[PDB]
Amino acid sequence: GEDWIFLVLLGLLMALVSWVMDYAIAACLQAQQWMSRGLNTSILLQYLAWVTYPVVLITFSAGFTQILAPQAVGSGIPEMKTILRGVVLKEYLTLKTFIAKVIGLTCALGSGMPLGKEGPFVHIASMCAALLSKFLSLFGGIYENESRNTEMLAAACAVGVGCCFAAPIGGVLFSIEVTSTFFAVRNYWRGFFAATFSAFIFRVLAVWNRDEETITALFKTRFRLDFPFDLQELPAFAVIGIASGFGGALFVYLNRKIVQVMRKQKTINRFLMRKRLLFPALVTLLISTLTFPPGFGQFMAGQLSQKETLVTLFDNRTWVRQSTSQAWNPPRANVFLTLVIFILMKFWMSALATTIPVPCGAFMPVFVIGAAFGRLVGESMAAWFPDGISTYRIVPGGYAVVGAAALAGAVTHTVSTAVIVFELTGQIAHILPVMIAVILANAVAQSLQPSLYDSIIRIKKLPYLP
Amino acid sequence: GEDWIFLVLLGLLMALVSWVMDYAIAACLQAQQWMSRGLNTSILLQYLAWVTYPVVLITFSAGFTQILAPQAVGSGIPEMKTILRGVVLKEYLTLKTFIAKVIGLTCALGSGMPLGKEGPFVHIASMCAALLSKFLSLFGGIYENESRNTEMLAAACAVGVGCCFAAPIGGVLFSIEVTSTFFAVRNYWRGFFAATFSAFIFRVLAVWNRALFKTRFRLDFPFDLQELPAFAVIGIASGFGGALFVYLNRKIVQVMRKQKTINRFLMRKRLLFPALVTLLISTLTFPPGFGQFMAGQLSQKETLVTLFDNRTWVRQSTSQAWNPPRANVFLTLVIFILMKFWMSALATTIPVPCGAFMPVFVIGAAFGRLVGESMAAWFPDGISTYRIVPGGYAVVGAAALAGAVTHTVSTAVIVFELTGQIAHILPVMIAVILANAVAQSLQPSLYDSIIRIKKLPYLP
Ligand SMILES: O=C(O)c1cccnc1Nc1c(Cl)ccc(OCc2ccccc2)c1Cl
Ligand SMILES: O=C(O)c1cccnc1Nc1c(Cl)ccc(OCc2ccccc2)c1Cl
Ligand SMILES: [Cl-]
Ligand SMILES: [Cl-]
Repeated sequence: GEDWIFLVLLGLLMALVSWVMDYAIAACLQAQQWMSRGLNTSILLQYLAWVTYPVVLITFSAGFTQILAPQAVGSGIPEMKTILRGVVLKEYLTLKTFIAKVIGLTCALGSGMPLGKEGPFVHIASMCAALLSKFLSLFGGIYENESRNTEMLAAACAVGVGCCFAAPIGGVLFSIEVTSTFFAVRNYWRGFFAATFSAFIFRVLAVWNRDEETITALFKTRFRLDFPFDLQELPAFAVIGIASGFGGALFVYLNRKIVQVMRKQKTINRFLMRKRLLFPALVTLLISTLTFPPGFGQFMAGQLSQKETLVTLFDNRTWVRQSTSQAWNPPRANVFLTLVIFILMKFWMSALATTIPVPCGAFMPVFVIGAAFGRLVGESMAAWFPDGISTYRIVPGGYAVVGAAALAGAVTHTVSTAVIVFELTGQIAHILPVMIAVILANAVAQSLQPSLYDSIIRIKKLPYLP
Repeated sequence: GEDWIFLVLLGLLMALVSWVMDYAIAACLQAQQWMSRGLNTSILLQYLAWVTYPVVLITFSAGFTQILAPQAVGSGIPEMKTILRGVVLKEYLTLKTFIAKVIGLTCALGSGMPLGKEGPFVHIASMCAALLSKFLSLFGGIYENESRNTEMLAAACAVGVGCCFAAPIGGVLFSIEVTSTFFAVRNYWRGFFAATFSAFIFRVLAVWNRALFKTRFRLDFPFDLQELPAFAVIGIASGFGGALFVYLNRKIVQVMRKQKTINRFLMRKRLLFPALVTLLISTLTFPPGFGQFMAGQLSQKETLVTLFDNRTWVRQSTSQAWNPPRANVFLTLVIFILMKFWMSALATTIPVPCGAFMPVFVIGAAFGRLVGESMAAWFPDGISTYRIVPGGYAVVGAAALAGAVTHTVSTAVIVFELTGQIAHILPVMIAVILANAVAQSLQPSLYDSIIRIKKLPYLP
């Protein structure tokens, strides 16, 4: 069957495209730190370099995107949910939109702005499906139909999320929850088949490389295997779920409220529609200025990238017991204050930064806010019970995994975040805690606000089935 | 909200029912061992006790089923697939059918017979859902909607498979793949909710009155990239074997229909078929006789716990059962595989409440362990500081053959929750995908094959 040649080529090309983008994003983030370490000659020369380099990468991302393909701003998922519902869009799967996203996303993330890649990876995979089916001319000529287009793009959304999180089953399951309302079991088998082939290519690349480029071997946790938690502390993992449900409902509300204000302020909007590159540059300058380590970044671990922040929050050691915890315990504050200020600052910075005219997603931004809030509860438990909830003392890094999944699930309207965190953290010992928090987060988030992508659909005035 | 009160109570009742049944099955299997070791002075009395005890339990299970509810016979997935397509079955969700499935399955599994409970748990959970939805005051001709009822029967399949395997996510994904053609996202959220409340009650009971198959392999370099062809061969060979099982089951049912004089002779004296097949299996399972050459002294749980063992056996514990003084590990695994294959295809046809997942999962574990131990014999120092892990190949082969028989891929998710580890994920998915690609090209699912055999409303 020709469809099983299509799905191995769709799985091969998205693994290469993901690995090439990740190599280019890392080189951009490393150059910021090298430049800072070089320019320790004066605080003003170090500050000038810290604010300038992000603003140059974001200004180039917005300008280059506007020149090739103005359709390439924002996330794929809220359009793909309408393309699979049978609605044609103007230029969306064309090679100019591919070139615009692969270059424009690499500059948006390499700036060090608080931005995700999931929605963009769903669009880039769908463009690989479309452009593949024409480069080898499988489409049009031989009994081809809109049904076969929708069936090949649905497996591409599954490969898109699967390559993003390095989570081959949880990516297939997440794609179904966000793009669809009924899914064929035959389409879940085709997603699972192509996702498994993308996973195989990542192991070959990682074996040919020095390491997994996904730090700590794809965020692999190293907690104890025996008595990792007690039934006496299930009431704490439940309060993470509920609070993450309210938190994710506020994030989606605030992001829509920001866009509605920029549309309602018509005089400023007319000025900015002439001055098209001004708004993305000013937002980048503000965020980089507050993240400046010698000024205010010391109270937010501002010197860390988004990988480095999450690798630190998932450590097996306890911080409140009297390697990178040093970024959370500066000479002027304790770890609890630094967690509370990081949570409060990253919340408004991430609801704002995702509105700017660049290719960007939003899942890693809410995943790290959730991990920090989970770690705040975990260290607070380890401080209240210093030697046992007897003999088995508390493990705060396992509370961070539960908070990550619970806030990401509330914002997304999803339960496959539970499956992703097992494949990602490399362990299953916290399964019951994760599933209680994730279902409590969804039970109250779905009672308060739509999903993030359903807000983006209604903001963009795409055709909506509630 | 009435839907969450229902999905809490359904998660509580199926977990309580599952626990009381596993207590009663373990008691019946302990009685067999006590009675056997109490007779170690007389081989003849020990053989008489060994074949009589299971023949009595099966004869009672068949007889008690045929008195209360003949519709309670066999695996309940094919009828639930048919009822979820909107076909009506007469008395298939009633209290007589429940009592017959609960007691009949307890007696059928409390015996050495190669039977499972996956299909019976899908039926028992659907009876709990019917009884709860009949009990609650929102029952009546204004609100007994077929949509409401079909929505809860779809969640009850997920609770039943979740309680069966003790795999709360994998049990929802398997229920979708076997009972449905469209994965509705709103019902996959209900399956996850109700499977969570059962997993909580299971741990509360595991404190106050005390998955079970948890493994302890390396976290560092458990397999090399040089080994993926051996996990692929397991998937390919597991595709042909999983197709052969569905064919062999159907041929056995067609032959007992075909031969008219034998058919009518047995149908007049209905208990002679389940009694005489139990007697032949028990006679071959008798340990001082032939049974030592197929580990006949272990139960199904005790067998599977030895197959997932973290040591290599071919280096040259209950796992000694695979190496009697007269035969090695390999010969005992090959004899086990071939004898269990025909015994399980046959035993799942007999007139008692029985499923078929554990019998195929165990043959896959022995076939996987056989390939793992072959690799560990061929590569004594690694494919170095790192040696091969044969118990990981047993997890791969067990996941692949259960997927090829059932036409599912979510046996990959089940195996990580059972084993408590996710390090073998790439090997498992490659073996499962090869096993389904090879099997779907040859035969229907075991459950579709039963729909054809039973002349139910098929839909390819
Ligand atoms: O931060 C860095 O140093 C970095 C370096 C190289 C490449 N990417 C980096 N970061 C990054 C960002 Cl900004 C957004 C998304 C993301 O996707 C995977 C993922 C994994 C788990 C949860 C949620 C998303 C990654 Cl890995
Ligand atoms: O054998 C015993 O000593 C035993 C004692 C008490 C209760 N059950 C026992 N066995 C058993 C049987 Cl017969 C059928 C099904 C099953 O579980 C579902 C499952 C679990 C893992 C893999 C694949 C299926 C179990 Cl655990
Ligand atoms: Cl992301
Ligand atoms: Cl079973």
